[PDB]
Amino acid sequence: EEPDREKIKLLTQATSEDGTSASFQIVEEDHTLGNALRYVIMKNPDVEFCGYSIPHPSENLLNIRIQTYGETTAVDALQKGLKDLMDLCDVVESKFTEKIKSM
Amino acid sequence: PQNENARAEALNLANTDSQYLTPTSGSPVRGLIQDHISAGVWLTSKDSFFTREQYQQYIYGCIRPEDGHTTRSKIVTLPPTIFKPYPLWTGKQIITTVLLNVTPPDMPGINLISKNKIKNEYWGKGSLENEVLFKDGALLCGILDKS
Amino acid sequence: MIVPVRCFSCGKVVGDKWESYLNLLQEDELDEGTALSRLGLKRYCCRRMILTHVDLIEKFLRYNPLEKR
Amino acid sequence: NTLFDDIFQVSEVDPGRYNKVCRIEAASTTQDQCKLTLDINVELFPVAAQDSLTVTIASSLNATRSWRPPQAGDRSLADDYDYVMYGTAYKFEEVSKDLIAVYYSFGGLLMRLEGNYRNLNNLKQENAYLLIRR
Amino acid sequence: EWNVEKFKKDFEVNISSLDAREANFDLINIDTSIANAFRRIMISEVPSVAAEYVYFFNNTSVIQDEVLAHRIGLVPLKVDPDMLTWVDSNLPDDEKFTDENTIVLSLNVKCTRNPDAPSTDPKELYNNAHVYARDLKFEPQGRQSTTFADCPVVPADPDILLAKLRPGQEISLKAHCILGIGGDHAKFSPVSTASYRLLPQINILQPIKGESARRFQKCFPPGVIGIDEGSDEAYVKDARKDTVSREVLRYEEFADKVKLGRVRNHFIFNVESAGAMTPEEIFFKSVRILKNKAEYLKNCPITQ
Ligand SMILES: [Zn+2]
Repeated sequence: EEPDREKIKLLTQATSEDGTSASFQIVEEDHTLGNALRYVIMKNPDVEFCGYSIPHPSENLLNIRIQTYGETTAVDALQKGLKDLMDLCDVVESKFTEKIKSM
Repeated sequence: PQNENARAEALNLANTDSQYLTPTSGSPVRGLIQDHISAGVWLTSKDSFFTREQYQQYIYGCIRPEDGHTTRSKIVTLPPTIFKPYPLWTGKQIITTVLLNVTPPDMPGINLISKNKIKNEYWGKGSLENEVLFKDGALLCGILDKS
Repeated sequence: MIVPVRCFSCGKVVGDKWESYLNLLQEDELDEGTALSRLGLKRYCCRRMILTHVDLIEKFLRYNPLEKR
Repeated sequence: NTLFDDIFQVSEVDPGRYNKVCRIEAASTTQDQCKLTLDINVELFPVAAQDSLTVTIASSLNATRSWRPPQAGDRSLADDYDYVMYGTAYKFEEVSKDLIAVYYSFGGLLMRLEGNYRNLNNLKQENAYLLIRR
Repeated sequence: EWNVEKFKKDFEVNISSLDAREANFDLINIDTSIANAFRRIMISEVPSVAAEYVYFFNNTSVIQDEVLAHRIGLVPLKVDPDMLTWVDSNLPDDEKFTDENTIVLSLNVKCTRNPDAPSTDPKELYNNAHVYARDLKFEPQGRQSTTFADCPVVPADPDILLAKLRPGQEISLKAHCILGIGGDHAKFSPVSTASYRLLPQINILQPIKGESARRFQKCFPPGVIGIDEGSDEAYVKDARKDTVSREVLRYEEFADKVKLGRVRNHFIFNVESAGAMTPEEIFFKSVRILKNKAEYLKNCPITQ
């Protein structure tokens, strides 16, 4: 049982006590998913602040930061955004399939 | 340097932070040079209007609490300067937010009245964009330059 | 030297079009702008790679230390 | 609470090297001394010459917390009015006897009023909503 | 108020043309962050097969060894990915290449003098004076014989000139073709260019009928603006046909009578290919990568 845990990492030096504010650090990412995910987290009506930041371009590290209002922690806003981007790639893949089957 | 006496003098006597003013006349020698100059004449312009997704992205793009840039451990933002049609932040209001976050919270804001290098007639009739104004740490008037 | 395999900017395969290019300018007798458009080069990144190639390998190959001059 | 309200007659709309912001010069229709000089984002709210705007300066909207984007069924004083800004007052100036002129800065979009009676209800507060109908 | 069911009511795809090598199509009403991410993944994250390790046994020609090793890596191979797997780098070179990771190509060319009648053309004058890319023959290792029997490994462009020779000289190499992505090296990029462009918007402001409308035609590509009469005067036929030259913005007749902008959520993808995969199939891989790039973060523990 070896799941990978060096991918996503909660930076505890910038995380609030309640969990309503937290910063993360994904390895091996950049503007690709850093901007596509930031778009979908900001569509949650409880996310007060969201943004990604690449600390240096020469290494593959991606700090994102979610701050909420209340009744949803900043981890629960990350995994709600990751679910709605999984569901957003299903809509693109299934519309683009139906237009190849229609030609 | 190879001992602790010399490390205490490359941090406290010859570091770059204490070398902000040169002793020749007391003039500063450290600042942003070519294209960060020509970007602050567009960012702090009066045409700049950022939306909510964009405004929060330019804050965290430059101010990271994890690397110890903040003073509050929670990035604080401002109300938008336009409410009713569509909420929009001004580009001068980003310079307010970055000074709100990197300055210590117990001290009050800065207060400054200065000038630019750009004359008022390049901006149109009755512009006041030559006058730089900071009131309680808020940029309220004027673009930012080499000056 | 020899023609680059890919374009530097876009990355379309360009190396298979050098000998087809010299047939069009010699045999079919077109100008350079029409022969490049018939080979399929239409972005001006890949257009200036067949256009502007020197092909010095034909000048290097005259010096061969493996056969009687 | 409403600090100021009047109806203005727009006399000049100057683009002046900008694409989104036009300077508005406007005298009032009721009193003869109070003018206006306003920078509005003309993309969101287009203003021609010889218009009739309704300019209201409020102190809040009816010790609040902060700004939060609007949500289900919240009610505010901004619902009636078509263009709301939010800025501070930075300068008070008396032109002459009974010609007090106040200065606003809506994030850099400056404004200058003028008049006499408003000194009861124009303080140099860092919160002053400004709202335009029509 | 955004929702993934509200995204699905307002998302369209119009496929303009599809081909073996290119595909032009529209993505209507999607955000610039998502449309950039599909472009971003097609260039880099989509894997393809290219030669990585080249083993020279002899190179007596004029072209250097590392230059000629570099030219083989840029040759696009007509191999389907998901027929190979990924190489594993934490283990030595005897264990690293299997018949499931690796495609072994080889090249053996010798050049000789030809007896021919006479400044003569050096294909009539020498034997094997031009090494083309089709001379890289595929060597089936292990069980790559019942699984590559349908499709042998051939370069996607078989007339790529790899080297030139003169008699006496020879090239004898052997290359391993491993699977990789375009972010590592550019030779694994499965696409000539994937890119998008926004739909141009040409907003006429005043009616500009008559003789002005004839000179308004010529400021654009020919299918863009059309006329009928003084009524149905000067309208946009195909704004998608327009390239944004801003030719109309420099004639002082028209500089207030038109404004040019974009439709900010109408993207026009032009996905080409290097031959290894069809261009509509390196878009299905690209949207499935971004989905699987998000599952691996969801199905993952949040450390510390
Ligand atoms: Zn090219």
